[PDB]
Amino acid sequence: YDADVIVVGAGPSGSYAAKLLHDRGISVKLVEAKDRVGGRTWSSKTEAQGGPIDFGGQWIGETHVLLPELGEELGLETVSSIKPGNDIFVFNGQVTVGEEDQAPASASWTAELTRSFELLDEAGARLGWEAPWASPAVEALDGMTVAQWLDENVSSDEVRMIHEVMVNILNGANTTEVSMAYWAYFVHQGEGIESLIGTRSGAQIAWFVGGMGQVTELIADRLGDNLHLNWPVTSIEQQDSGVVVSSGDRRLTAKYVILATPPSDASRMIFDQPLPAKRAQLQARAPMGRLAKIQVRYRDAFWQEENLSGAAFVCGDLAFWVFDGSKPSDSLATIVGFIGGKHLDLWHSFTPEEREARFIDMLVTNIGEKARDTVYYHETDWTEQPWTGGAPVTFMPTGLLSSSGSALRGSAGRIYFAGTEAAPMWSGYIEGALRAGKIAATDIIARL
Amino acid sequence: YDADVIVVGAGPSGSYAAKLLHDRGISVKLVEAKDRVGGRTWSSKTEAQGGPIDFGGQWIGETHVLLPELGEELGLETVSSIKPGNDIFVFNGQVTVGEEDQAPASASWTAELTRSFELLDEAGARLGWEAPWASPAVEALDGMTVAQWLDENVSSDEVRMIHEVMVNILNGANTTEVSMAYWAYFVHQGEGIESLIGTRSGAQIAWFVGGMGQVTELIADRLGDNLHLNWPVTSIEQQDSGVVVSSGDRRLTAKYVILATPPSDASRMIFDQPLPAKRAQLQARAPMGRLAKIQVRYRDAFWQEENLSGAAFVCGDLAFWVFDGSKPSDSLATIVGFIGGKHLDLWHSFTPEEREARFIDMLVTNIGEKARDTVYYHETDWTEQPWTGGAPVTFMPTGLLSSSGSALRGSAGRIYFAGTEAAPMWSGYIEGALRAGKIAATDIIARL
Ligand SMILES: Cc1cc2nc3c(=O)[nH]c(=O)nc-3n(C[C@H](O)[C@H](O)[C@H](O)COP(=O)(O)OP(=O)(O)OC[C@H]3O[C@@H](n4cnc5c(N)ncnc54)[C@H](O)[C@@H]3O)c2cc1C
Ligand SMILES: Cc1cc2nc3c(=O)[nH]c(=O)nc-3n(C[C@H](O)[C@H](O)[C@H](O)COP(=O)(O)OP(=O)(O)OC[C@H]3O[C@@H](n4cnc5c(N)ncnc54)[C@H](O)[C@@H]3O)c2cc1C
Repeated sequence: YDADVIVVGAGPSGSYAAKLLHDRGISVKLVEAKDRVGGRTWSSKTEAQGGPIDFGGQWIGETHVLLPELGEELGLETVSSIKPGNDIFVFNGQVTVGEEDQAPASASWTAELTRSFELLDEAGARLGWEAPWASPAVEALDGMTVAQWLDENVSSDEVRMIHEVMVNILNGANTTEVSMAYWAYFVHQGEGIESLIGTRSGAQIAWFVGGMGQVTELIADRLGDNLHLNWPVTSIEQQDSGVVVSSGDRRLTAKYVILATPPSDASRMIFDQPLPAKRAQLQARAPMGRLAKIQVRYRDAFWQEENLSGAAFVCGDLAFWVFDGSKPSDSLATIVGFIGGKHLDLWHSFTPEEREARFIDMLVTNIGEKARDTVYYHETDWTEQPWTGGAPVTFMPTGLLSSSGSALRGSAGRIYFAGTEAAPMWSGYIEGALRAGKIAATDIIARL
Repeated sequence: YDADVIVVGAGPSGSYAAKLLHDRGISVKLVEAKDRVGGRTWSSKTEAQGGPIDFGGQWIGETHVLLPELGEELGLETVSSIKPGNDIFVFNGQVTVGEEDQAPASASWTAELTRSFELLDEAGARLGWEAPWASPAVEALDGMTVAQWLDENVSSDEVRMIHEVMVNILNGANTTEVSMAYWAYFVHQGEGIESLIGTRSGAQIAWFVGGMGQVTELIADRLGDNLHLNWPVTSIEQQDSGVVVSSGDRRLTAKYVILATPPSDASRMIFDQPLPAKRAQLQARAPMGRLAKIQVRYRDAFWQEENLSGAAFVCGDLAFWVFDGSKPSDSLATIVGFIGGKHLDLWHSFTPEEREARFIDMLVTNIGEKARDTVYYHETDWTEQPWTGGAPVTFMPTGLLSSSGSALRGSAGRIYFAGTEAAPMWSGYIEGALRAGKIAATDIIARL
């Protein structure tokens, strides 16, 4: 054998699984398709004026345990993402100012928003994170779309617009595309909707100074020539005695394989023998969402003069989730905008010059005319990255979670499923990637 | 350049495009991932006792033009598939005998079945075959499943069960999985439901003696070393003056490429530069169905003694579409059964021996105790074939046809989309594969 274990994919999940194996002195190879590690995490200390920038995922949550622990182990510093001032809600170009991070008690829609979150959380609780595919509630929820559930359960146009931007960003998909069962499950296993839409709480509370890309890069440094970049896995062969992992004519042999890729990217690989039917259907039918991350930098955080946090739920035909991404040690202030799903479909119909003009028009509504005085502007389109299907997460259409969801976790013979989609909680997030890597590495260390 | 054109995929569509280019004197290479040509067509003259057998698609339709013309050009003989006698309808093990190929006027559900076919045909005509993604009716139908359409349009259990077997076989997918827009479009562009479910009419009227695999095999012979087998395309690079098609380290260069694969199988390839957004989303999100084709042979066609055609709609938890697949030149009689979608998910939970036992028990209901005296039994599971996503066809979940469906046809720069899914009519069928290949080859001939 070339190694005891081959890990396929050097995102946070595969990188962490390889780190845990290498730390125990188990022989491991980490193979990665791209010319870099990080997967959906990606940062540069030098490419953007004003300081490090994260092109992919960057927020650390308040309940995350493995991510801050690994940050400490790799010698990274965290900084708070929390901003003072009022968040805003924008509906078709019209601004409602929040009260800190709360919808204003005076708005007609605030009471129904709270009710709509309890309904969504209740649907999630009926499925659970442990075995949603086996829930007596899953058949009915998995035969309908989020759009259909919203038609049945939400009256207020404002409440419906907030739910639409949340799904189009948090799943990168239209409410007409995503199973309500998958959405309800996804939100519950992220500790509920208020957790995932936190602007200063829940999933969004901190950053690593120097960028999130450092997590995988500092692991790659520990692994040395056990990491192979530019090594796209084309086929995986299971034998009685081990596994053969191929990239074209290049072959590596091992006792076990950890597949640390999204199900949709695993579908590109040829398996002999064929994977279990539920897993093969999961890989073919659970696509990635679509998201773009747009970042603008300014000489200073001028919105703080108006007691604006910079955080905004921008709803309508071109919907965004907007944050202040500034670190105290940066040289410039940063606004980060996300656009996904059906809103990104419209964005894709525009020229690059039209997109930048529309983005800056949107910011002028949120933070005023100083938003035109940009020092830097950048878009990362996560539908155009090779061997990454999309962003931020995998989603499922009707019928899949209830028929095939159990194949998100565990193993098939000598192939162990990692990647964030395999995590029992925090699937979709870096914390889930680490949890899924830890489970696969832990189970293989017991088999060795 | 290695050739003017590289054609990717040696199913009927690619094979036919390569043939048309070669016949016009245009230099062409045909590259195929598998160790054989044919794709979803696949036959053997010698592997099965009693005569040639088709593991993949085999029926020729009464309106098909290119397919009978090509068979004639390649020197193949056609024979009628039409069988005399009564078809049957089976509901959870209870037989209703038809009147030839008709539901009996005396059955409580026959009038409702005819009404339901008119409602389905009327939904498809609102979308049309030319540009269903542009129909005013498409967004509403594309946001709901076939199962939800059935809940609104169909009352009787028997009628609902017939529609469920039709979708699970003709799209290889559950009614809760398939967009009603997609299904309605698919059926319309196949000349309507009665055309696609014909047992002795419409899409099912003839066969090629010797097997449908002979079409691609005889084209392969004509192409000689212009065909490369075991040549899975891993990347396609578009340049100013041509394209580079790669299989690992192996490279071919041409002026133009014909992609003659299903969208889902095209998603495996890495494109530099990235395809148009609609096309990239289509390839990622239009999966293939799941189908198995089960064939049993007997000393004679004993069901004819009971004035049974051998054709049956077997409905319920384990649903099949059954035919007499006997040719006069065969030395045994053949029964052919299809199982797909959610019925095939249940079948997959059984062992190979449980499946054979259950299939023979099912045939005993349809044609009596002599069905136990098998001479030959074979299953082709079209979810276990490398570089074919499934069978019989590509399907779409909610949201896709209305957002991205236009990307089924045409071209992106020097890359021309073929494969049956690109056909303006008879998409899903061999006739469609030939039509799409003809359109791609004709447009490239004009460009050169
Ligand atoms: C714009 C954006 C914003 C996000 N925001 C956050 C956030 O703030 N906080 C958070 O926690 N999460 C966030 N996420 C999600 C987070 O990035 C992912 O959950 C996490 O990266 C998943 O890690 P992973 O290792 O499971 O998969 P990935 O990061 O997707 O890594 C998979 C790896 O597998 C490789 N691979 C694929 N196919 C092959 C093959 N055939 N051979 C070999 N290698 C292959 C890929 O190239 C890739 O490197 C965000 C994502 C994006 C893109
Ligand atoms: C069980 C079954 C029953 C059917 N019944 C009928 C019927 O009776 N009549 C009928 O008209 N239709 C029928 N069909 C459908 C019919 O078989 C298909 O419509 C037809 O074969 C489509 O032809 P195609 O060339 O578009 O695609 P395919 O036949 O799918 O061929 C695509 C080819 O591309 C190759 N390929 C994929 N990826 C790559 C890559 N990366 N590099 C290189 N090559 C690649 C594949 O290996 C394959 O050979 C049936 C299908 C099945 C499976």
